[PDB]
Amino acid sequence: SLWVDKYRPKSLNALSHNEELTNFLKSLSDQPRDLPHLLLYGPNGTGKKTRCMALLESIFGPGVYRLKIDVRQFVTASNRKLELNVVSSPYHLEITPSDMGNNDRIVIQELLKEVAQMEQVDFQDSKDGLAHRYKCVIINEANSLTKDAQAALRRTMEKYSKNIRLIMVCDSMSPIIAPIKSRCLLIRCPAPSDSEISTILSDVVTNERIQLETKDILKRIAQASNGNLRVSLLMLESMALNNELALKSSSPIIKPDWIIVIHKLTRKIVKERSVNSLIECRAVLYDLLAHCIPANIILKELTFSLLDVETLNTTNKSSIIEYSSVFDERLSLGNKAIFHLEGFIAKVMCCL
Amino acid sequence: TLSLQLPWVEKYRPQVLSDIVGNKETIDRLQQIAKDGNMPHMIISGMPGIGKTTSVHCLAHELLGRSYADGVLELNASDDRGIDVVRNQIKHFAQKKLHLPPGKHKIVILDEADSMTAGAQQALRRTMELYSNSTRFAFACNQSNKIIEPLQSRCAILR
Amino acid sequence: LPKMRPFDRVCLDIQFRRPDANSIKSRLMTIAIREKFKLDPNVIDRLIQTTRGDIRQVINLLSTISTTTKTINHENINEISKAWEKNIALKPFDIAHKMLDGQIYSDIGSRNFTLNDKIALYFDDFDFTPLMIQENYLSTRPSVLKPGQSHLEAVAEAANCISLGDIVEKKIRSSEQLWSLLPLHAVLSSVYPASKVAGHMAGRINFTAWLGQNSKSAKYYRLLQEIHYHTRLGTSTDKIGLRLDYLPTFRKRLLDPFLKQGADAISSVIEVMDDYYLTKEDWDSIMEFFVGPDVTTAIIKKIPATVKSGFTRKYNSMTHPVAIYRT
Amino acid sequence: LAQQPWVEKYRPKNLDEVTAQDHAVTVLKKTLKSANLPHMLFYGPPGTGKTSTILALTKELYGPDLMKSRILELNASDERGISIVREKVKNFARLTVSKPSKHDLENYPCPPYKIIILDEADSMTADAQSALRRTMETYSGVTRFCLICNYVTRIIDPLASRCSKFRFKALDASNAIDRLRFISEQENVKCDDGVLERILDISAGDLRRGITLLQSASKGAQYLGDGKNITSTQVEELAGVVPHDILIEIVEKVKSGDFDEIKKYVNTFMKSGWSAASVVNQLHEYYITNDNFDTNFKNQISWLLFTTDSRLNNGTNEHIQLLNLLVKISQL
Amino acid sequence: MLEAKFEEASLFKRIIDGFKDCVQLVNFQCKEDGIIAQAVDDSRVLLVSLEIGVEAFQEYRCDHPVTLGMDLTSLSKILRCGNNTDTLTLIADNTPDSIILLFEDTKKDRIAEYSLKLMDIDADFLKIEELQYDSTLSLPSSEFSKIVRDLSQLSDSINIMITKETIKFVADGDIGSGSVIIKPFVDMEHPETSIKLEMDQPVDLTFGAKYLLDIIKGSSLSDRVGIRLSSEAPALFQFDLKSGFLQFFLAPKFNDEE
Amino acid sequence: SMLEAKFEEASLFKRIIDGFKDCVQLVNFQCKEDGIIAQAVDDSRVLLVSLEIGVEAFQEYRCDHPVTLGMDLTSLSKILRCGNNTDTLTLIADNTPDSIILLFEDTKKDRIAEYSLKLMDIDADFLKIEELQYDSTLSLPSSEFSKIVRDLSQLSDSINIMITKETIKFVADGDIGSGSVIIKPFVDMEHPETSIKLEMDQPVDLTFGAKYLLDIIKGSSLSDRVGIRLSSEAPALFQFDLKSGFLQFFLAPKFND
DNA sequence: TTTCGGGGGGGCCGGGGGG
DNA sequence: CCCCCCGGCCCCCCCGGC
Ligand SMILES: Nc1ncnc2c1ncn2[C@@H]1O[C@H](COP(=O)(O)OP(=O)(O)OP(O)(O)=S)[C@@H](O)[C@H]1O
Ligand SMILES: Nc1ncnc2c1ncn2[C@@H]1O[C@H](COP(=O)(O)OP(=O)(O)OP(O)(O)=S)[C@@H](O)[C@H]1O
Ligand SMILES: Nc1nc2c(ncn2[C@@H]2O[C@H](COP(=O)(O)OP(=O)(O)O)[C@@H](O)[C@H]2O)c(=O)[nH]1
Ligand SMILES: [Mg+2]
Ligand SMILES: [Mg+2]
Repeated sequence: SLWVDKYRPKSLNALSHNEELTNFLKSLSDQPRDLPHLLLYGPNGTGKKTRCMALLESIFGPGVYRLKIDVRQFVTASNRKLELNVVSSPYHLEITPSDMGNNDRIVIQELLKEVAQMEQVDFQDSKDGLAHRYKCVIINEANSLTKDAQAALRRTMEKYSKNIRLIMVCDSMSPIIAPIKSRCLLIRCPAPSDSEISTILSDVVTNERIQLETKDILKRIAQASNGNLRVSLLMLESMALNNELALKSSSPIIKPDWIIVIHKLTRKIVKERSVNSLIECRAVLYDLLAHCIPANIILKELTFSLLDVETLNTTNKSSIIEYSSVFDERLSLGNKAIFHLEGFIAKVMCCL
Repeated sequence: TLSLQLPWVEKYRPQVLSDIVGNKETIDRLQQIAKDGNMPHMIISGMPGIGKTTSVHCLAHELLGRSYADGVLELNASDDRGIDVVRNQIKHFAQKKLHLPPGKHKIVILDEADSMTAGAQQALRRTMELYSNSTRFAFACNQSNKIIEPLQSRCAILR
Repeated sequence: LPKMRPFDRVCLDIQFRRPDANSIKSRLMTIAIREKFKLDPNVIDRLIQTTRGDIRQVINLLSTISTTTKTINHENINEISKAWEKNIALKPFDIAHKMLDGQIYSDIGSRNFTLNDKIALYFDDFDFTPLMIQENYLSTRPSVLKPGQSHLEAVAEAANCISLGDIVEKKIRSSEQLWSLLPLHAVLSSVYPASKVAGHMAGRINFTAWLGQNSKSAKYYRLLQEIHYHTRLGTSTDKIGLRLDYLPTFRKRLLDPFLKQGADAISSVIEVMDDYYLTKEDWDSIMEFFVGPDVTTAIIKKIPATVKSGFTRKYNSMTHPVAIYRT
Repeated sequence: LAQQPWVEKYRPKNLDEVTAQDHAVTVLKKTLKSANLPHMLFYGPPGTGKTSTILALTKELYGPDLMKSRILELNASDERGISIVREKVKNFARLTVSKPSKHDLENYPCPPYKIIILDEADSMTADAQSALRRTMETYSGVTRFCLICNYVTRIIDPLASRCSKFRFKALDASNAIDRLRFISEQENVKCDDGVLERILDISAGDLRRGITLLQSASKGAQYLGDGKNITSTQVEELAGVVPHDILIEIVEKVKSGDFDEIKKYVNTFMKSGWSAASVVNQLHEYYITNDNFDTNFKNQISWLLFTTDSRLNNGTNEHIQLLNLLVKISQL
Repeated sequence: MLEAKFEEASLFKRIIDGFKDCVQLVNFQCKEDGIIAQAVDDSRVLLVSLEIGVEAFQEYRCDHPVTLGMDLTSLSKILRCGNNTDTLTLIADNTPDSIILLFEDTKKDRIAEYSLKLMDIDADFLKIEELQYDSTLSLPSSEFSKIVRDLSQLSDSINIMITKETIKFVADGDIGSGSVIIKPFVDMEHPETSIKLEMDQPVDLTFGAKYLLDIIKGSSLSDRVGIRLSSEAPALFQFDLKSGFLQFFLAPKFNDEE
Repeated sequence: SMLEAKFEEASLFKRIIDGFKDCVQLVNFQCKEDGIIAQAVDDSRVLLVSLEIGVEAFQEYRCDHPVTLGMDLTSLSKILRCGNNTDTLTLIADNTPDSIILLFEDTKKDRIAEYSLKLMDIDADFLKIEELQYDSTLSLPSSEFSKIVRDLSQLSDSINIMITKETIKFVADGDIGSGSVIIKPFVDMEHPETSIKLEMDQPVDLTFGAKYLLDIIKGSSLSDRVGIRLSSEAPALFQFDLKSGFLQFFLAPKFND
């Protein structure tokens, strides 16, 4: 197994960064019978899902890690057949309704309600065979839910609080509607510090018997990850595999293919500002989008790569960031992402 | 109080082609057709309340005299006009045998034909073509583009 | 039409083209002589243009006009043609070619071809016109540039309006079903950008590439979802994180070994797959995602056939775990 | 009970338990004797007590037993298409009122009509509301309607005309302090002076958020087990409020006016997970109430903050919006 | 090594059909004692238990207990093609990736032998330790099916109350309410249809209409069905087999008002 | 209870309801000491159904004070389908009732089925619509009327009934052709049930819709004969006589224009 | 391509009636 | 007791501006 997954902590006591958050989670788990609905918001790859699983393991037993995948049927008003993959344990269910796009509402109105409106049979650890505890539902990528699904969650959260408790995870609370935020206890999940990332990487290296010339290499990996611990671990593994498990001070930092393509697009845009350049940029954007690269990620990375160009002056950067804001709003409210990306590229080309 | 009076729009609806105002050339052409018979397949188009239904009804009445009851098949949006209706009832009416003066034919009046679906219009084509020796078709519509091109090719355009 | 696809290569296709006026002038002369009405040969071509080469229509026109008019001369040809002129809905290529023409956007051309006419031209096909405009608005030589305005500025303005039109379209096809905004969309997606970059086409008009790219993206997203839910029990991320972070390391642990130790990596690779409930089809799908300098097509092709055959035999001769039963 | 969150545990049980909605609760209590309850349209910001108020009104109108057969509740979790409105709602509105028992008649007012509560009505389509218009008008004799929403503009004008409007005011430290203090006392929560006022200021009109924050602070204090009063510092920390030192650092970087420094600082800042809305609100408070700025500067910054907040409300990227706002402010 | 030669294969077909809707992947433990199965539903609100004793089979023997993760849909596919009157046998081997189902008949020509793939399902040590059920009863399966079908049209929830000489079934819906109250009934001419009731403490429980409909759908196994209700434990719906039984544990609806 | 009416078998009530369930949706029953009088109107407001059931039809009937129950026919049919046809059927209602209770009791066993159907608020009057002196009144076996209606409906959607001295004419004109059936009064002592009688004051001629007549003929299962009363400027009355009651259909003729 | 609603048209299924 | 007629769901597909 990959080192990122093989060394993931499985308990609150096993956490290694953000000790204050660990103490807060322990306080919340001390008396879980009245735990409110939780909404963990924070940067990607920081450990939000790890901390949610640790909290569940603190509330219930280790059995929370005995997961299984099932497939649930759904029928729309037009009789369309939809499948939803549900990860479940003897104590909780995990769902990602956004997998069904605009149909996510149905999952909220049919599946979740069904969980909250009935009791469950528990033939292990219970003498009577009936569960004497509330069931936990984790909603992944809660920020991807449509407004209809979020609205449907509202009364379900309140009516059946005795039987169901919700734990949602998100990278940004901006798409969450105000009532849902009001109904949840908000938990901020800060990214680990550079020293903590270096400590984790050093522990992994020691466990894997990887030869390291200097610890600074780990530090160099930590900055390149921009606080993303998953990216840090995966990059460490890639670097080790690319140097026969022997890393040196000259070991280059590996970047993913899509990032390289975006950097090349930035260079092309800066160098050439014309309609033919725009057509080539459109081709590159189509290629990036066709391979499951989200449009928002493309816009963010392109904007920051452009702002990192040394030859641009302050006026150009101000115009670029303003256009990025405008077209991020456009993307949030649109269907065809390529249209907005092309518009942003054209505006940037005009400004330069 | 409980006895309604006929509105002037219906009370003074023109009953003869000479009582219709406007579109002098087309009205005179319709009068000539009525006098000499041999009515062709026609599509009358325009905007609301200009005298399309009145003109079609007056032409049919003048042409068919007392044979109006048997020689005219009137269908509009208020009646079912699906593909099955076109294939069965309209086809039977076209295939019907009726005795009329030498210069007259049976008339099918599809008022508000723009509401008909594409399939019914397609089904009407060969029915119009094969039975033209005894049946003629008059469409009245508000938007000519709704009528498919094959039907327009078979008719005379009166805008 | 797509409905006629099954008849592609199971019949001899015989095409009939609109007959020219010279091929029917004698017939019209014979009909006019027999029916006792004067028909000037000069105006015959105008009549054919009116009906767009429909002999049935032109004969019907002659029959209808001869009832009261006994002479079709140059004097009355204009009125008759304008009364009987056909209205054929243009196809997407014709719509794109006409909308991007710079003449219609000039003052005089605006007087002849009006804004209502442009909106009707869009409505001739309201599901493909915006796509065609978005596809072809970057491949013209504008003749409507304002004093000092460059081609790039007009292109940027057109792109901004296309983005606004996309937002309007999202509004239209929402749960509210706001189809009353269809006219507005026509202006924002087709008419305004075309007016901004109207002129002469620099090259061949191309059909929209958005549909094929959208279908390809949907297919790749489906493959990504299957791969993610096959490995969901071992990883900690969403599908996007799997695409952006995990797949490079998975390649380094699944593809690179075959390029260094040849057939000695097989077992190791299999082990990795067994650790994540992966399969051969997932292997190929994962190898099909990378772009830029990480394209594997040539790399996979260059692998010796013996190594791939051995990998297939080893996989097919061993039992593997199942993450999801009855997917 | 001990197995319920404080928000649900302390939900009002009767109209007298509503804290700061007297302008409407008085009329609702009057209707008990008047027995001519009109069609109601409750609207207001989140967590003001609309659902609690309607539930308490039904409780006091029909009592625990007769309520089930007299109330029809539909919310966003239920399908409410035009067909549903035209069939199910119409059929329920056409039914005769259930017969009260002797107990109910002698112990409760038992008005001669039933109630349909369409909670979160702003999520319903316009066609469904149009269908509801004449259904409410025709059967007013035996049925009354309650529409609860957050955005009143989403209700079609005919329905708003048919309904009597009730605006639920925002709950702040001035009108809701008593309820929070009562909850804290009943829970034996030890807090320093001004802690409850600070909680209500942070909640910004939402009493549910304030109660949840109080419960979180109480849990933290109990886990600590130090027997010390809860301070405002941990209350601010639990609410996600940025520390004042960080805000001053951001203000200084903005005053510097260098694009690169601002970009680097914002990149470092976004790694802490602070929500963009809280940062924007704190910046607005700092700048608008500062005496070291001219009228023109405040005039421009108010519009800049309004634009940034409107963009953020659409679910945009927090990093880009915050960087754009800070860059624009630095150039004022 | 392992075989369960049946008196009539139709019995096995009905047994498999009786719980196909509730569960689809169930582990069957074949021992010399018989066939055992215990599967929890996907929603963790219903449990299906199956027991087929050695006596029921015409000729059953086992040399080593074997757990087969046979799929129910594939088993139904195998059994549907079989003839009306056969002697289904379940032969397997030491390392079975498939089990050969021999559909043998008295005649040497009416044979429908097939093969059925076996899946690898994970099985846990489910415990069904007996509990002091408050009140139990047994009534003909046809009557239960009629009651459930009639009451489902009214509402999706059905309430069962056991009181002194009273078995109350209630279905309250939007259009109205229905009740089919029955009392202890004994027939001397045909005791087989008599209603049996042993009541210890009062019980009132609400169940989902869909689950009850699914349970009664598999009532062809026996002309009688037994219901055991405990105030603090899930109900139990039992259909006696020739030498075992098919049992269902259903979790009652959460009582929000309580 | 306020009202308690017992049917020896639920079959009779089921057949009575099935006689007019396909033409109307909402019905209002007024129960008094003399029996039950019910009225219903179709959606198009073209047909009116009036049912009367006397006390003689019930094994035991008791109604202390008049009570009005407004119900929806499809729900009533759905409820009735849940009870067996061989069980005694008791209709029970209370003062100012909110629901009607249907009790299906099987004396053979201890099976009792209680079904509560919620009433709907319907404030309407019966108007006791019955013209005093109709222009013409005839009666004939229900089978003949049903056969004639079925035969003529196949040709046209409209059927014309003309009554003249010793002549009853049913005419239909359609696209494929026309049909005409002429019947004269006749009496047979051997089988009087097959006789048709007519009494005419003025000649009559009225056009009706075929669909409504097709719905009306469904009542032939309740009576062997049918009586038709026709008058100009008044709706046509089709009556089927029951053992101790009646079923009447008032059908408005089409406008002559 | 497509997030509802309406409309049209075809294929079954099954109640009832007839022989 | 079996076969045929013809009402009702059930499903699939296609517009939706002036
Ligand atoms: N040319 C006309 N001369 C006299 N009366 C007319 C004329 N046109 C319309 N009317 C009057 O308006 C009434 C309606 O005329 P119609 O023939 O129904 O118009 P229409 O164009 O067919 O309406 P549409 O296209 O179905 S909305 C007639 O009864 C006449 O009384
Ligand atoms: N006026 C109030 N008085 C007392 N408690 C209140 C009041 N308003 C809100 N609360 C508290 O917050 C909780 C939620 O109140 P709600 O009635 O759900 O507010 P709401 O306005 O209906 O929320 P929305 O509009 O659906 S986001 C209650 O259980 C109370 O504990
Ligand atoms: N040693 C250590 N690793 C952690 C910790 N938290 C997260 N990680 C690692 O970081 C990886 C990503 O964490 P994850 O929760 O999936 O990211 P998120 O859900 O996007 O916030 C995990 O696979 C862990 O290996 C921690 O507290 N200690
Ligand atoms: Mg007209
Ligand atoms: Mg509320």
